[PDB]
Amino acid sequence: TFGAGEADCGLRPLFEKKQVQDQTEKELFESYIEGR
Amino acid sequence: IVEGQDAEVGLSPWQVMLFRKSPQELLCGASLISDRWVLTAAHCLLYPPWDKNFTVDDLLVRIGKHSRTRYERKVEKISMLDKIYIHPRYNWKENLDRDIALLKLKRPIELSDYIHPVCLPDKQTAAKLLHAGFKGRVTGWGNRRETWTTSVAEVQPSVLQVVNLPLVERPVCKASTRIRITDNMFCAGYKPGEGKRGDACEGDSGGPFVMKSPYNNRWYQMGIVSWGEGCDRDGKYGFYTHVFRLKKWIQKVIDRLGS
Amino acid sequence: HNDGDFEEIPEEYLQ
Ligand SMILES: *[C@@H]1O[C@H](CO)[C@@H](O[C@@H]2O[C@H](CO)[C@@H](O)[C@H](O)[C@H]2NC(C)=O)[C@H](O)[C@H]1NC(C)=O
Repeated sequence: TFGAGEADCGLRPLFEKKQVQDQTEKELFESYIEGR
Repeated sequence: IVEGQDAEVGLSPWQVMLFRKSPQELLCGASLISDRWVLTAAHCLLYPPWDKNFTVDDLLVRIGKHSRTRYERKVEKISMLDKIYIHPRYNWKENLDRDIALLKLKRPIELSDYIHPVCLPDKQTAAKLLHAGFKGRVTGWGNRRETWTTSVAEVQPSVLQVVNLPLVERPVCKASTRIRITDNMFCAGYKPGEGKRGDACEGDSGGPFVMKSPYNNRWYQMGIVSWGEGCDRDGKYGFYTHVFRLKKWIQKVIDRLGS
Repeated sequence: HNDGDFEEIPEEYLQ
């Protein structure tokens, strides 16, 4: 398997695992200020 | 949720809704942290004032649902609980302190593209992410407008509701209510002089306040919708259970430790 | 918290 969730949590199947971001995602990162 | 958008299909694979068997009604929202553990707010199970005290025979867990009422034959997994662990020193009479609970499933669910758990905070993530100003997304099928003698006139939403609320400086949460605020619950919301609205309301309770890590690229439950003083009232913010500050109790109850 | 009817569920949950 990939894991029992162990450290595969937070990784959304329809998004993070599919390279696709969500409509309101940017709002969050925009607020943490510190960019990469 | 007050002033939010419609969640995308699969936007929050960790949402769970504590459904009541009979009568069949939505009690609260919940969150999936493992294939057999579900996190909620202790008041969704134990609240003497509202005569609240459910049994394991009362509850029904609905995971992977994106409609409010519709039984999604092919995408939502229904499960049954086993035990219900409520924090010992839960303050249901002086300030709803330590408002956190864990339900064990009587069956580890079949994780799908829609049923996929959230991460809990690590010393670093709690420290780096939990900063005043930093927004947190909150989801839930609850009220879209504060209601007393509740129910439909389009108050309740069709599909999941999402809203990203920024975190508030503690001295401001304290100077927001009169209730003894502890370091076991933080608050979030736009200030009065601020250019945006939104907030969690009735029905969203129990639901997860998550945050996406920028260092890591995964999601972390930073809180659970505990209580507020009316939904979206200028000068009043929503309080959430500080998940990290109560993490030890989660470990101590799940016993998913050293290895 | 109240009711605007909810759709059918397999009743071996109810009995
Ligand atoms: C009402 O809630 C109480 C908890 O306040 C339940 O008490 C159980 O008591 C046993 C024996 O000490 C414990 O092992 C259980 O863990 C308690 N349950 C919970 C959920 O904590 C009591 O069973 C409930 N009664 C009804 C009728 O719902």
